[PDB]
Amino acid sequence: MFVNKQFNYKDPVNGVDIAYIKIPNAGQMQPVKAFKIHNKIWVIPERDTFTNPEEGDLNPPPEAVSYYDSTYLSTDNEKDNYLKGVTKLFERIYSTDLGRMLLTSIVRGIPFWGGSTIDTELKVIDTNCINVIQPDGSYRSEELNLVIIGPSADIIQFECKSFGHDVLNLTRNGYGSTQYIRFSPDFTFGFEESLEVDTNPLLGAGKFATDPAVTLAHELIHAEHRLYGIAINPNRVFKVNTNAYYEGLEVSFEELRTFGGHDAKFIDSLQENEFRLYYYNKFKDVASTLNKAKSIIGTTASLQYMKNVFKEKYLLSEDTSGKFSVDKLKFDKLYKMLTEIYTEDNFVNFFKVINAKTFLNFDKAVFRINIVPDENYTIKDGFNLKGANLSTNFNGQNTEINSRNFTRLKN
Ligand SMILES: [Zn+2]
Repeated sequence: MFVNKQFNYKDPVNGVDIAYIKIPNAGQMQPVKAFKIHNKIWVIPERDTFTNPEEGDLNPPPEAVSYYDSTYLSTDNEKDNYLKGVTKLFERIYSTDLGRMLLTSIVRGIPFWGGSTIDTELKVIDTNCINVIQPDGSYRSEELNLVIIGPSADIIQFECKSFGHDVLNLTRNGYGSTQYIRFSPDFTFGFEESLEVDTNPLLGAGKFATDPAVTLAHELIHAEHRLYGIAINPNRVFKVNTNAYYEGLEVSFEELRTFGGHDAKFIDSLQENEFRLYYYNKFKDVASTLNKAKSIIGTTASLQYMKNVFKEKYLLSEDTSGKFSVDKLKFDKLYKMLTEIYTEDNFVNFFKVINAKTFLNFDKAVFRINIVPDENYTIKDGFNLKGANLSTNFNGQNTEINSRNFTRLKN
């Protein structure tokens, strides 16, 4: 039971799990009503005009596969439906053995306390917190790992972003940072079934719809990489040979890794090893820092407690002297888990749903949906409901047969 509380958008703020909050480096934004659905995880049912200054408007630009609608997610009823949809997709993910593991890793992935210039001092990094406004008007600083928020101007432009430090590369130095996922459970993408020799022939018809749970899981996978600070520099790309009418189509390693399956292998053995050794060295640096720590600032939590928190996050070894170190095989297990086990491909297999076979199989259309009603979608079966006739040949994802659950919007 990932979310052990029924949340309704209109419930009164209580300063604990329902509250008006303020995001870091947000200039001066007005507070926004947010909900804490699980330890370290909040949801803001608002269009994202806070994380980025240059994107503080929901106005359509000169366009370029995108979708715009400045009125989307503007009403309380919409925010309530949004909140319910996100919550439901989390339960769907959490209900699988793979999803339970990923979310556990995410919750244990507290961004590192590496904000001090004094090496014998442990200190938090402010951008890894939110200010929770209380009933009396005061604000409480609270640390969090994950925030799910609505999309910015481009409604279907989902992504995992974070604030970053002046000098440190939090998502790539092993530290990690609070992750903000722009996402919407109100839309999903359509993809065409690649007719292959050995693929089920009884497949309903034309377009199939992506299970929004796979989409969220995909983003949660990026978030896990970023929380453990082992994300691959977005600069590292593979030049995919698409056409002969193209002397080039870049796809980043971070993406190929996240999608997993056959595409992940485009990251050769030399590069894999390179990344693994690099982060292993980075975890060792975290160990040293913890060892040289004698005091903790922003006091409340004890020093040994915070050290334990990170000993647990990085699966560090501790001897009788109380000194931490990185165990090669524990590191390998953790690293493998975060990069090879948690993948969109493995989720598609656990969920047993149809999905694009590779990024190469680019989606075609954008559909409007509503997974909240059980008559439409359930935690256990997605769109492919049991008693229904939709539980056969993925009829539930067939946007022709299950025409009532999908409303074409673009392309
Ligand atoms: Zn991605």
